[PDB]
Amino acid sequence: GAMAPSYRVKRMDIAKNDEECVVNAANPRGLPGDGVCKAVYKKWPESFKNSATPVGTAKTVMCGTYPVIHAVGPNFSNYTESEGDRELAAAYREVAKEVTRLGVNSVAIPLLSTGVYSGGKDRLTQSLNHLFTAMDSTDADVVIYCRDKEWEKKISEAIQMRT
Ligand SMILES: [Cl-]
Ligand SMILES: [Cl-]
Ligand SMILES: [Cl-]
Repeated sequence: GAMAPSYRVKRMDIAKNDEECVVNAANPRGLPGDGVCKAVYKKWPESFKNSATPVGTAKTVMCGTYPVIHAVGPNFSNYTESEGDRELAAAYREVAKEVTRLGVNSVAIPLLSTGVYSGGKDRLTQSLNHLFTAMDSTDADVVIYCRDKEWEKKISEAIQMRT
């Protein structure tokens, strides 16, 4: 575990993280994809061997000794709000299991289903709260990665408000 487990947010490419493992915002088929998924494919292409996994699940594949946790959030263009909410919460619970199993002291995480899987909606609060529900019981240092200055502010505000 981390000595004083924390949440932080950084506005940069998750492919350049300083953590002991990464969570990919994966598609169910293990394809190179778009956004976070494409950056992860470019940095850790070896981790996409047999990475295909259903919606609401996480599957870890090693790139050397560096763990890539492929977490499949729902595409809100295909799911109802209620079923999408359930699968988004489930993907994060599976991430918490994997981070625990791996025994890492830190993990780089993106906000699942906030990009091209968002169904054109702002899901910062929804996705972040499911992240907290899952990761709060873990003792890893969590570093959230985003690309927007205003999302960075909102995420930083939500972290600080609970401390
Ligand atoms: Cl960057
Ligand atoms: Cl997404
Ligand atoms: Cl963002």
